[PDB]
Amino acid sequence: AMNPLAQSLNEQLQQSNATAFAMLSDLGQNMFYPKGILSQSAEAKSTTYNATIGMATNKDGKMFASSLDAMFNDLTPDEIFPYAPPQGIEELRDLWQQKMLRDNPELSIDNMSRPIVTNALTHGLSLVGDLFVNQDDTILLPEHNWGNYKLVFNTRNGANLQTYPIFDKDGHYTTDSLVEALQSYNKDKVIMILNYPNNPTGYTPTHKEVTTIVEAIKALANKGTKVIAVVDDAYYGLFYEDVYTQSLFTALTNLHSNAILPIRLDGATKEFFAWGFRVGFMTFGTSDQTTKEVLEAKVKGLIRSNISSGPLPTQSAVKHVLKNNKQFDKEIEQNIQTLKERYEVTKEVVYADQYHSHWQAYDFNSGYFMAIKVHDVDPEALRKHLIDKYSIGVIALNATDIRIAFSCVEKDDIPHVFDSIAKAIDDL
Amino acid sequence: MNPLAQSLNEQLQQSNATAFAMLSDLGQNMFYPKGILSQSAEAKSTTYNATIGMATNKDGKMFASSLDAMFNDLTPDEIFPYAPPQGIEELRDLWQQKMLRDNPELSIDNMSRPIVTNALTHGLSLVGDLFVNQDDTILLPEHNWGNYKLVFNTRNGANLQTYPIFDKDGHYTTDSLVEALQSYNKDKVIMILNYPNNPTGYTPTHKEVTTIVEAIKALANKGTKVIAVVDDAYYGLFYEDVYTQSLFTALTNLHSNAILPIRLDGATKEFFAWGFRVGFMTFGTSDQTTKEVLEAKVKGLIRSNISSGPLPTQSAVKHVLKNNKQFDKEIEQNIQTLKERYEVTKEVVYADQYHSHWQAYDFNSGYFMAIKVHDVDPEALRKHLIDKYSIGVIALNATDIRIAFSCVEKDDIPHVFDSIAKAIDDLR
Ligand SMILES: [Mg+2]
Repeated sequence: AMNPLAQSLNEQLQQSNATAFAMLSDLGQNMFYPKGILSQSAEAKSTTYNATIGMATNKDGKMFASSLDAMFNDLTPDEIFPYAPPQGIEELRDLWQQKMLRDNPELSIDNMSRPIVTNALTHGLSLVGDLFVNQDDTILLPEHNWGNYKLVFNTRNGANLQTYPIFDKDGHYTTDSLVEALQSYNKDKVIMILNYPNNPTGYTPTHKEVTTIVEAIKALANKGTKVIAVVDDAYYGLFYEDVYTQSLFTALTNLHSNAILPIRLDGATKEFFAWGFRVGFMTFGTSDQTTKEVLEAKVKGLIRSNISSGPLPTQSAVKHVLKNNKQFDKEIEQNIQTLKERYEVTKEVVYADQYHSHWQAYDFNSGYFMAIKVHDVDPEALRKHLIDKYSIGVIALNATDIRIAFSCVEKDDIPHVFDSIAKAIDDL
Repeated sequence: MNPLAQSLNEQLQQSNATAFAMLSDLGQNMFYPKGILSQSAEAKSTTYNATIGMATNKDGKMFASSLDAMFNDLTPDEIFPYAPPQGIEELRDLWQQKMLRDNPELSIDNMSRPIVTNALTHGLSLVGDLFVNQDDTILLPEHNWGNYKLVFNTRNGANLQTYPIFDKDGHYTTDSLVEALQSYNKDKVIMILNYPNNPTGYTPTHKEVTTIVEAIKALANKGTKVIAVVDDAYYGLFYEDVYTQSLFTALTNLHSNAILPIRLDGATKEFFAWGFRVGFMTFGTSDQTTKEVLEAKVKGLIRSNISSGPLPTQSAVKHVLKNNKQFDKEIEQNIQTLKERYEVTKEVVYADQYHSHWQAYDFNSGYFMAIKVHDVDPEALRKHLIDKYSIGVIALNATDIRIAFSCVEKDDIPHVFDSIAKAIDDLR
């Protein structure tokens, strides 16, 4: 019961990129983007009297309530009320690609698809699940990770999560355990999640470390394992030290292996301080035109059959600020500088000699968060005590670790927060 | 299966075994995580909340003034932060209030609190996730929206079974639905009820709704579990004396545990806000446990798919629900415009001069009407209308075309149908 259109797409992808086809889930194979009506509706645009549009319109555009239109500035009614395409507003796709190219000097436009707009990064992850993750596939990811990966990939998609450490005994970042995991990996397919800056540790690797990671992934690919390399760039750009500042997507795409499919998920969510906008992007690392076209068709079908399309007003808002808007650039830079100064205070406080008996920080240099391994006490007992007595909210990640978001603590408040954590530990 | 899902399932089984029996495999496995989310809500009343995955300062969330400048009347905390996965709680309340106002025979005790979705398609997708197994059957009219197939067949692997809703003479009939329900031979069905209809613009009378819901009750009592999806995309766009409550109300008032009504409605068409992506999902049940378990599972489904929906458009819909006087008048005017176009369409479609050209399917609502064209192929007609007459219409099937008066000014409608008649004569 596969649609002829899906079969057509599959055959084209098989001829041009058999490994990419082999990576598709069952849903991935069955998906396509329907013609018929869209083509009919498209053909109607050349007519004086277009009676095909499923929206209320009149002589000068869409019908709308002026009272709703009044809640926006700088956007035309056509940038607010109509449907966005399932793939997102085409201009936005262009402008976001331009931004990526600016941020990633070593990335070539020929080596990627045009970014497709998603309902932010979670939707991107869900789309990866739809398109490439079968029940009982394996997700390979650090033991320090975002809890929603499990709900997306295990609970929704039926995959297994296999974890590997990314910090050693002394709380310092290490690639050794990833390399060991890749060397022992015994299946013909893996989906890897790479999230740097990291939630929950706020670590971004050095170029040295990135090289090691991507060379290790290439070695796995060459052993006969197909690698879907999901690059979760939620905190991209929030870099406070001399680290690798391109996306790992670029490093991975520049390997030029047909057995590795890099997928970049990025967006406005944290980069543009726009969490509720729900504007993100999905980009494939491939130089093959057919692959680009078939994957775009399938993603369009996946989006159409899930949410139809994303929010036009917030897509339009993001589109506008991408057009070399120097004021917006400065505002983002200011905001990131605030985070960097908070990071700097956090570094000075967390590594002070007086707290060496209280915790061991995991390396951090980016993002929103850092984590500490609390000594001789339960992180859960510590958390509730901090809420009850000190009026401080922290996250207990696991049996040993606490996460603190310096993203929501003012610079002047940070020493108090950490000193209160140390006192709270000493209490128990 | 996660322990939390097992917990929810056991509670549902004890309180509403049939509702549990309706769940898909995904539906059974879903839950809403505690862990890190629970820890965050416990710290909401802390002075220093360092658990939030956002950037904040003393004033509230951090943001770019250039983006904030694109909105009026909304505060930044109504624009930039995350919405909850279930939607802004105030919006849920206000929409429920609207539903109650629109549906006098609906009791607040007999429904869940509406959950916000990314408009109605997301609602349909969620029904698919939660209740549709591969090879389940969707029972729906043969006149239907093409995306139902992509959502339920292509994405979810269900079969569509159609039944006619118009007789020989283009007149609406419940006879074929009753016949279909009497012969239906499986233990589960997912029905889709879409009135006003796409593509025919028909809404049934009180009389007809009674027949429909009595027939569905009879099927339920034979031992078939009925998920009754009420697609209210065009709700409120009523131009004749028809049933003006949602069919959700009629179905909920049956009080059968073997029928689970699910209402999908939203701002999309009701508020002339297609690109906003604000819709709602409501369950027809009087059982508190059912309400809580289904909400938990839907939250998990949303969290693992899109995370959350767009805050700015949710906040906008909230605002026009609260500050409503002017907005309500503007919407009323737009609907009056649609009514007048309908009235012209009726006057013209049934004029004697066109008796040989087509047979209209009954219509009284929404955006569209359909005609059965005499003696000519709709596709050939559609192409010829574009080429010679500069008229754009949709060819639905082997005999019918759809005309959207939603996008044709009142004074141009007679010309459109004049040209359709002329084009038909050209081809026969
Ligand atoms: Mg999958």
